[PDB]
Amino acid sequence: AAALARLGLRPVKQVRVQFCPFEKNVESTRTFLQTVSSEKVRSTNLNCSVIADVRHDGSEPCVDVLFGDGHRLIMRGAHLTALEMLTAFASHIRARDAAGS
Amino acid sequence: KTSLSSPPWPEVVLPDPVEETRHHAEVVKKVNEMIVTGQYGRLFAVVHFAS
Amino acid sequence: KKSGGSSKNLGGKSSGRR
Amino acid sequence: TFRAKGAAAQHVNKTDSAVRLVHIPTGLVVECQQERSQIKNKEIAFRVLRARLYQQIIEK
Amino acid sequence: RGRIPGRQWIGKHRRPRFVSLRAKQNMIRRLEIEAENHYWLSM
Amino acid sequence: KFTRSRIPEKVFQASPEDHEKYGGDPQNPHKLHIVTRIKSTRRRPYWEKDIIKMLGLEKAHTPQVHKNIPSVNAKLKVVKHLIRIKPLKLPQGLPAEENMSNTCLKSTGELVVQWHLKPVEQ
Amino acid sequence: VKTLLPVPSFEDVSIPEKPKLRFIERAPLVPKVRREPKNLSDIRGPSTEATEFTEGNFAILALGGGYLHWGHFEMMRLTINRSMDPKNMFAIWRVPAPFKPITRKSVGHRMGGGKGAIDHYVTPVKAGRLVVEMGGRCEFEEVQGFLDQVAHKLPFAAKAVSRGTLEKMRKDQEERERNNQNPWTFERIATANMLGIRKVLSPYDLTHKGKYWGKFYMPKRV
Amino acid sequence: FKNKTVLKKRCKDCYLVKRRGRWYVYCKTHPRHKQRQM
Amino acid sequence: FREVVETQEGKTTIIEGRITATPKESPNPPNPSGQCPICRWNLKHKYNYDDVLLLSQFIRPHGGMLPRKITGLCQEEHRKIEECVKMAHRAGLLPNHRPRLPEGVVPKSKPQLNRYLTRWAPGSVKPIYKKGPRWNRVRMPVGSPLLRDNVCYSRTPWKLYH
Amino acid sequence: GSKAVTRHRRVMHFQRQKLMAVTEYIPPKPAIHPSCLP
RNA sequence: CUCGAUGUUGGAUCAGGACAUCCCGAUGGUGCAGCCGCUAUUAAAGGUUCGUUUGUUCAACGAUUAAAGUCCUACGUGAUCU
RNA sequence: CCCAUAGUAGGCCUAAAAGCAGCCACCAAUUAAGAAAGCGUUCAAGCUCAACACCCACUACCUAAAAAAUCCCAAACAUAUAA
Ligand SMILES: [K+]
Ligand SMILES: [K+]
Ligand SMILES: [K+]
Ligand SMILES: [K+]
Ligand SMILES: [K+]
Ligand SMILES: [K+]
Ligand SMILES: [Mg+2]
Ligand SMILES: [Mg+2]
Ligand SMILES: [Mg+2]
Ligand SMILES: [Mg+2]
Ligand SMILES: [Mg+2]
Ligand SMILES: [Mg+2]
Ligand SMILES: [Mg+2]
Ligand SMILES: [Mg+2]
Ligand SMILES: [Mg+2]
Ligand SMILES: [Mg+2]
Ligand SMILES: [Mg+2]
Ligand SMILES: [Mg+2]
Ligand SMILES: [Mg+2]
Ligand SMILES: [Mg+2]
Ligand SMILES: [Mg+2]
Ligand SMILES: [Mg+2]
Ligand SMILES: [Mg+2]
Ligand SMILES: [Mg+2]
Ligand SMILES: [Mg+2]
Ligand SMILES: [Mg+2]
Ligand SMILES: [Mg+2]
Ligand SMILES: [Mg+2]
Ligand SMILES: [Mg+2]
Ligand SMILES: [Mg+2]
Ligand SMILES: [Mg+2]
Ligand SMILES: [Mg+2]
Ligand SMILES: [Zn+2]
Repeated sequence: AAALARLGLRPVKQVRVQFCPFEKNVESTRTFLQTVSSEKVRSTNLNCSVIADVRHDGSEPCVDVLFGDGHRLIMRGAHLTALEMLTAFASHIRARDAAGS
Repeated sequence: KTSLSSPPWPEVVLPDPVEETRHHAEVVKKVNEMIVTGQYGRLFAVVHFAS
Repeated sequence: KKSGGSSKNLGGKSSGRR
Repeated sequence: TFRAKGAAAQHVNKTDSAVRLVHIPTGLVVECQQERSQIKNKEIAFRVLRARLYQQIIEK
Repeated sequence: RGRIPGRQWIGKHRRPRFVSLRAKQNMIRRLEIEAENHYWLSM
Repeated sequence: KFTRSRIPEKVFQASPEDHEKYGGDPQNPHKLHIVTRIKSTRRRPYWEKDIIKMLGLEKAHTPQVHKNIPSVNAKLKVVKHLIRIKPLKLPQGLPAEENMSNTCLKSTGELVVQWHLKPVEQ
Repeated sequence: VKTLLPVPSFEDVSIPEKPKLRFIERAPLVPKVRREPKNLSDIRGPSTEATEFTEGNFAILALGGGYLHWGHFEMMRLTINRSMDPKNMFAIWRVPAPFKPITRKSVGHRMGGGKGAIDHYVTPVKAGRLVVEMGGRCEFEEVQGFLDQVAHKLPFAAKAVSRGTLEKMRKDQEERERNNQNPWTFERIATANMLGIRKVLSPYDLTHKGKYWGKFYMPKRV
Repeated sequence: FKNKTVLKKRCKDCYLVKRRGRWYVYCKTHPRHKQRQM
Repeated sequence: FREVVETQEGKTTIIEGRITATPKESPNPPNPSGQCPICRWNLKHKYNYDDVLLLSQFIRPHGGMLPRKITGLCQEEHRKIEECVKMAHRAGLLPNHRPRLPEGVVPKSKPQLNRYLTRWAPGSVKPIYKKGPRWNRVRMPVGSPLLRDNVCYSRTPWKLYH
Repeated sequence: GSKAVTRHRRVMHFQRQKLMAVTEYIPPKPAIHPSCLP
């Protein structure tokens, strides 16, 4: 949370978190949701919408990130850790911000 | 198998004493037959004299 | 070279009485 | 510490007996070379320096 | 450049001397001999 | 000051573990000693030099036999660091008049009354 | 759920009216006129006095011999008083005021001409003697912060100890001697005059047993 | 940098790192905290 | 093991993780009661820096060391293997575990100095200009002190300082 | 020479120095390290 | 150690070396804006003034200089000189 | 690593003392957080620690350097059964 708050969510338009809470491979996705849903992270950009979708379809968890430039970032947490997804999410922010400005 | 798993020196297997005792008798008899037939030339000896 | 002091203890040179 | 002045044979030519004391805040310079020993000179040089600076503080 | 002040093996400052492996073994060997002498003087 | 050393009597009290190590029998103490000097008397105090002369240990590595009595042991305790003490063994008993000239003292401390200089037939 | 543990209560511990260390003078009330010999044996060997706690629970343990002059006492008094809490801590002196006269000749004087005049006084301290003892409504961690600071400023090796740490230190040493696998020990060889070793040893080595060398104490010797 | 025999971190941002065979103290927040092992 | 693949299709970045084949321990260890892999196979005090077959099982593909928690090694053997891996890298015994290089970067030519039992990094050791007296000689360390307890088949113990 | 008690660590006699080395403490060594047993 | 002799200040001449660096080089920190400084790491290749008084080493003073370094060399060197 | 609301700026003293100049108390809301352990503010703000939650960070709690003046100074070696 602290590391992600420093970078901010300026180039991020919408963050969608999809996971099935009754499955055994959604712990990493839920941990990612907790970091993003933090007050410090959300306070960086009030125009960025964080949406948590809870489904019972048995599908693997997925995280969809939409930037202002229109590019989409999709990280599938079925076999990824929370730290890895955060680092990939942070790297895209540091790159999409430079392209826009 | 590593570098220190086994001693560097190769393993040595001594001959069977039961078999080697028969082998020693053959060698002694062979040398003894040479003395009987005189199959030797000049002889050198090491003697202990005067300390 | 500085001039030093002197010992103020005198006597005490008696030999042993055996 | 520096070599003294005077008709004193070989001892001065090698021994830095004279002592010069400079008080940095006031700039007073005190030199003493009466005694052969530097420590003896240093103590008296201090004593003259103390006396001279005693007047200076009175003047101060 | 490394010199011992004064003589080497005498004085306040001396050249350090270190006990080798065989020096210890020789002392232990003589200690064992004297230990057996203690036993034979006990009877 | 460097003076003579008083050895506590506890040093010369053999424990049961010591008997097993050296093989001695406390109930049957050895009658005689085999004293051999293995250390020089030089760089030792004069009273140690004198006792070595009294025990006939002037020449090193020369075995000497002494009686196992408290008075002799008292001298040995002074110079115990200069000597090797071993018990004298008599596998065939004391030498007799017939075999006086055929005796030899082996390195094991045994005095053999017969010395043929021949290999054993066994 | 984090597991909590009970804490000790100090409500039964009383605090004296003068928790701070008392002032220590350079010289006794009556100056001494009979000059004393050097007597280096007063700082040689283990200490036979002030080796146990009296009132406090924490103290500074002396790990070697040395002399304490008035400069050291001021260092101990100022640091301890400043770094202590008088309401919950108290400190006492386990060493006497400087009493042993020390003579210094005039600078530049050649050898001879008697003995020099008395210059200052020192307190001889042997190894294993408590110097300053503290206690009260506090833990060892609270006082260990500055006691170790004072300990490293002493002329001899020192370390802050408590009633538990000192007992552990002594019991650990006894365990080391018990399970020592070395068949040869300094005590056995020296007392029995093995190898004639007493020709190079000291008569004090019969009781020091190799643990003490001059004014130095070696805790690793068994 | 200041040569030191005992290295101590003067704040939370200091970190110990062993470089060129000796230990160093680096602090981006307070550069004066930088120390070098002597 | 597990791998991470990043694909960009239609200006959209997709990050996925997949499980690859995972090697398993050889069956029936000689010492099942051992608490760490080294002593379960009776390999304690019986390996050196050049036993790369053992060392390669505890390193990353780029030569980095693996965590002690993941490998399950004890603290003592983890440090022994870590130092042995460093000496193996400096000795050139692991040519397939070179550090990762970014695209467009080609290392320049450097002098080739054959070395082994290299305790310290070559770029951080100062020359011994003054050897010193025989009683205070400055020695050149060889090997690592952590390998002092290795089984020595010679009467002379390992000389860790030359 | 120096006195019995000195400010510095006085150099021991070689005979005494060999005695100190021989009589060092040797901790017991277990046949199997405790960390290798359950 | 040397008295059946190992010749003393300072200067002249020629300098050898150490770095605990005065100047020039490369760096860290600063109560480093810049210009000047302070402090620390590294560096001994090169350089380190001319004069009045004093036998002087020093010191004071004049005019300069990027700087007018600290020490060792039988207080470097008198079968080279004064 | 993560995280921090509130009776209340406790009373007294004090121009002002608000957890953090002194003195007294040190109770209590919330599942969870000291009438405050370290910084800071003229006083307040502000940054941490001790809380909860998450979770097997499943830590060592034994230590410390260097400089001289002709030119470093045996050469070398971690591996074959202790003599
Ligand atoms: K000497
Ligand atoms: K000290
Ligand atoms: K002469
Ligand atoms: K120069
Ligand atoms: K003139
Ligand atoms: K206040
Ligand atoms: Mg008398
Ligand atoms: Mg008389
Ligand atoms: Mg009479
Ligand atoms: Mg005259
Ligand atoms: Mg005259
Ligand atoms: Mg000499
Ligand atoms: Mg190492
Ligand atoms: Mg004496
Ligand atoms: Mg002549
Ligand atoms: Mg000249
Ligand atoms: Mg020159
Ligand atoms: Mg330098
Ligand atoms: Mg240098
Ligand atoms: Mg230049
Ligand atoms: Mg700068
Ligand atoms: Mg000269
Ligand atoms: Mg000449
Ligand atoms: Mg001249
Ligand atoms: Mg409150
Ligand atoms: Mg208040
Ligand atoms: Mg305040
Ligand atoms: Mg309070
Ligand atoms: Mg606040
Ligand atoms: Mg906390
Ligand atoms: Mg050479
Ligand atoms: Mg040779
Ligand atoms: Zn810092």
